[PDB]
Amino acid sequence: MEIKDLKRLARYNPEKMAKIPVFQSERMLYDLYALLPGQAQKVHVHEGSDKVYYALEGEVVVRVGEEEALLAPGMAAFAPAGAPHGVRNESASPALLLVVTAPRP
Amino acid sequence: MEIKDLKRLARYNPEKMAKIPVFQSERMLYDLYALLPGQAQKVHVHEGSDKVYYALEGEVVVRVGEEEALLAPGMAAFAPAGAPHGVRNESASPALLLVVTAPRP
Ligand code: NA
Ligand code: NA
Repeated sequence: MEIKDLKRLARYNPEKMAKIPVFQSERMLYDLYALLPGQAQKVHVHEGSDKVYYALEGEVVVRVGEEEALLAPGMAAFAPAGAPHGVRNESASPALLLVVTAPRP
Repeated sequence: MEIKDLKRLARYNPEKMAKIPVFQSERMLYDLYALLPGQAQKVHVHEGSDKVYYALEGEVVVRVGEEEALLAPGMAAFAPAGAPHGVRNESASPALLLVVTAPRP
């Protein structure tokens, strides 16, 4: 079986938000998003995929549709297919998210 | 948007493993599994769904195919469609897992 210690996979990118693939199949993307202060995933729309952001470390501002939320460790936000969504690190510390997208875009 | 504090949703069941739905759509099941010592998710096979177990608290023994692993906090294991899989709490403390299944069985 495929098994990973997500703590070990964590890494950052000074140029832009790091997208770290953990597992992948046509059925889903299981990734880690590592955001340094000021970094973000630009707002976008997935025609037929749902996405869920879960905060592992730090805090980020998640945008889904016409609403925004402060996602702190232990919190998860759902972005249904068709809804514009994104995430921004507006804090002064790094943030790490477990992000699942299904099916694979 | 749907947003939840998973820490608040956590709960246990003395009769059997608790399955706590967080978010759900035809595209995926996003659940929390709460296992008291001795509890487990019986081994089974999903014809067309992949599943990923992520340990939030405690440790569990995950079985996928002909292999078993000790999943400690921060570790994730992938169970591809068609593979017999299950999870058992063989420790002396409770365990909490974030479990994603896609698509919804
Ligand atoms: Na991988
Ligand atoms: Na819910």
